[PDB]
Order: sequence, then C-alpha cells, then structure tokens
Amino acid sequence: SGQMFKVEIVTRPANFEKLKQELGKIGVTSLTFSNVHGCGLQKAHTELYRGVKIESNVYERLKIEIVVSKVPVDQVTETAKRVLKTGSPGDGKIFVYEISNTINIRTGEEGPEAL
Amino acid sequence: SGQMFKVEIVTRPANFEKLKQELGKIGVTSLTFSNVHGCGLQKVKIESNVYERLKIEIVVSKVPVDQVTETAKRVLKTGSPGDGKIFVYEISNTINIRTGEEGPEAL
Amino acid sequence: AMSGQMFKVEIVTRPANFEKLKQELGKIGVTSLTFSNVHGCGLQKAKIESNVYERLKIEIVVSKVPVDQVTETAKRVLKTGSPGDGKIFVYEISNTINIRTGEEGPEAL
Ligand SMILES: Nc1ncnc2c1ncn2[C@@H]1O[C@H](COP(=O)(O)OP(=O)(O)OP(=O)(O)O)[C@@H](O)[C@H]1O
Ligand SMILES: Nc1ncnc2c1ncn2[C@@H]1O[C@H](COP(=O)(O)OP(=O)(O)OP(=O)(O)O)[C@@H](O)[C@H]1O
Ligand SMILES: Nc1ncnc2c1ncn2[C@@H]1O[C@H](COP(=O)(O)OP(=O)(O)OP(=O)(O)O)[C@@H](O)[C@H]1O
Repeated sequence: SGQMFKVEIVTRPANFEKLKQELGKIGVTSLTFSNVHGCGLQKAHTELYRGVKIESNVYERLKIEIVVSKVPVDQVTETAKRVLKTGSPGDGKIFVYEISNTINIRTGEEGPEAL
Repeated sequence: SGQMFKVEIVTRPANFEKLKQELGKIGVTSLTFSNVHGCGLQKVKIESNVYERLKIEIVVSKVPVDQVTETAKRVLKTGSPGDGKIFVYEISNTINIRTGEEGPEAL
Repeated sequence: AMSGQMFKVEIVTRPANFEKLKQELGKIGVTSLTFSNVHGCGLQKAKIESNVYERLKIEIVVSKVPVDQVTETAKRVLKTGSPGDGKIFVYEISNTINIRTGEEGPEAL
C-alpha cells in the first residue's frame, strides 16, 4: 500500500542521458547517481593446469539510486532494461530492496508522501 | 528487540560539521560519507539539473532510529532547495571485523 | 540460509588488503563486485571529538554463494586487530535483474 522501494542500477557510463529522459516520462522526479568502480573476478588455469589464479579486472561504473512509491517498480526496472540493454557485458544489473521510511527534510513529511 | 537499521541521508554538502556534534551527542560512534550527485527530472520532453550532494550512512541499533532521523531533520533544514531526503531500511546482520562480534553488539 | 534469497554484503574498511581480498572472494565463487572510495568519520564524547579517515567500500550481491562464506572470508583477510578494520552490513535484496540477458533472481547473478 504505502510501500516504498529503492531501485539500484549499476551499469557502464552510457545512455544515462537517454535513461533520464524515459524515466521522466513514466513519473520519476529525482534520482541519485555516483561514479564508482566495478571489478570482474574470473577463475583461470595457471599454466599447465597446475592451479587457479583469479583474473582481476577493474572498470568504471555508474551507480544510480531511485527510490519510488507511486511509480511502480516494474516500470522503472523495465524502462531501464530497455535503454541500457546492448548485449555486451557491462550492461549491468538492477537490485531492488525495500525502504522502511522516507523523510523529506525541507518539508518534514514522512512515508510515501515525502517522495 | 535488537533491530538494526541503516539511515541514508542525501543532502547538499553543507552544515556537515554541526550534524556531527548533534549525532555524537546522541550516541553515534562513527558514520560513513561520500560525495554523490542528484538531478531532477521533469517534462514529453525531459529537462534535468545536476547538483553535488553528500551521502551520509549511519548504521544503528541501540541509538534509536527515530532519534537519528529527526536529529538529522532538525539540523539540516533550511526550506531552500537541496535539503534533500532520508532513506531508512532494515539490516539483517552486522559483523565487527576486529572483534568478531555479530548482531547489535557489533556496532 | 535458503534458496531464492539474495543478500547485499556491504563492507566498509581500510583501503589496505583489498587485493588479497579480491583474490579470495574470487575463489569462493564471486564473479563481480562494486567498490568506491568513501570516507569514515569517528565520533567521541569527551563536547565531541571528530575524526576523518579514508575508507574503502565493497558491495557484493550474492545468492548461490553463501553469505556466511563471504563474511568469514572477509573477517579473515581484513582483520588486523587494530581499529579501522571496519564493519560488514548485510541486508536482503527483493530481486535482481540482469540487464543484458533479462534474467531475474539467483540465475541473474
Ligand atoms: N553481483 C554483483 N554485486 C555487486 N555489484 C555488481 C554485481 N554484478 C555487477 N555489479 C556491478 O555492475 C557492473 C556491471 O556488471 P555486469 O552486470 O555487466 O556483470 P558482468 O561482469 O558482465 O557478468 P557477471 O554476471 O558474470 O557478473 C559491474 O562492473 C559491477 O560494478
Ligand atoms: N526518489 C529519489 N530517489 C533517489 N534520490 C533522491 C530521490 N529524491 C531525492 N533524492 C536525492 O535527494 C536530493 C535532494 O533533492 P530534493 O529534495 O531537492 O529533490 P526534489 O524532488 O528535486 O525536490 P522537491 O522534493 O523539493 O521537489 C536529490 O538531488 C537527490 O540526490
Ligand atoms: N555504525 C556505522 N555506520 C556506518 N558506517 C560505519 C559504522 N561503523 C563503522 N563504519 C565505517 O567503517 C569504518 C571502519 O570503522 P571501524 O569498524 O574500524 O569502527 P571504529 O570507528 O574503529 O570504532 P567503532 O567500533 O566505535 O565504530 C568507519 O570509519 C566508517 O567509515
């Protein structure tokens, strides 16, 4: 009913601008983003199959946090799947978890109305 | 009972120093902060402006949550744009790396 | 512990030992994580004494890889006895979507 959710996308830095535009059409008014790092770990054979090394790899990643209540989660995740999908790795992932409370500081209101 | 919560504050990068006082005074022993960014989306054609923000994350169990939120509420307010918001969610477990403790004791 | 569940393991710690950490997490089966350079703040009631540190932050979302295996691997590698060893926070993730393949839940990770 008055449920609030956070949608967190971690993805490569591109079409952020296309996303901002489509997420706007569907009801999103504000979001947060940060520049951070991604790291790929793969198991690899050391030469001669003697052992295993962990191939480490580092990337630049965008992280986007969007808390919502009235805009349904299926609609954020589905429009983001859409502008960000390319078929190549670095397309990223979306994490959804739930928010007990939201507080609007400039206006003191709480719960689903503070968004 | 021994519930633990994360409180996430996203606000303009200002007044940080007093927010420290007022929180340490109610029992907050340590917090984490980072510089992020925030933007409004509007309208369809969409126009959006982007401002630097502070992301403050405090994890508590003993210090009542309700006492963190409104200590943040009272002190960060200015009525002007960029007071930001506060997101709270529940934490399943905390582990102290140095002590090995788990649960609210770890904090 | 239980199938279907996904958890975000969140570690805030010293910048040190990050590389032995990647090594070992990589071996209990973690294939990717996110980290960022943040800061830690220390508070003390004396009026209050306030310190500022550089800390590292590691986010790992897991399901098929048990969370007790991740936390213990982290306690081990990161622990030095002294303060700034940092903490681990764990919380449940309702769902994960793999953008490139369209999959959801554990098979997405
Ligand atoms: N399980 C995860 N936990 C935390 N962060 C992740 C996770 N998966 C991806 N990320 C973040 O998303 C970025 C993009 O990852 P992507 O979804 O492209 O994964 P991948 O490396 O292509 O394939 P895999 O599914 O094997 O991880 C990563 O660089 C990382 O910062
Ligand atoms: N739904 C949200 N999801 C993620 N971050 C948000 C959300 N709402 C606000 N924020 C963060 O809080 C910062 C403060 O923004 P502000 O409170 O001015 O949001 P706004 O909705 O644009 O303003 P108002 O609510 O006054 O119309 C934002 O720049 C953004 O970083
Ligand atoms: N309750 C908390 N909420 C949010 N971040 C924290 C919390 N405790 C620690 N951190 C982050 O992890 C870093 C490591 O701190 P550490 O775990 O070493 O605790 P400490 O400050 O040495 O002593 P204490 O046990 O009083 O926290 C901190 O500087 C901070 O960035």
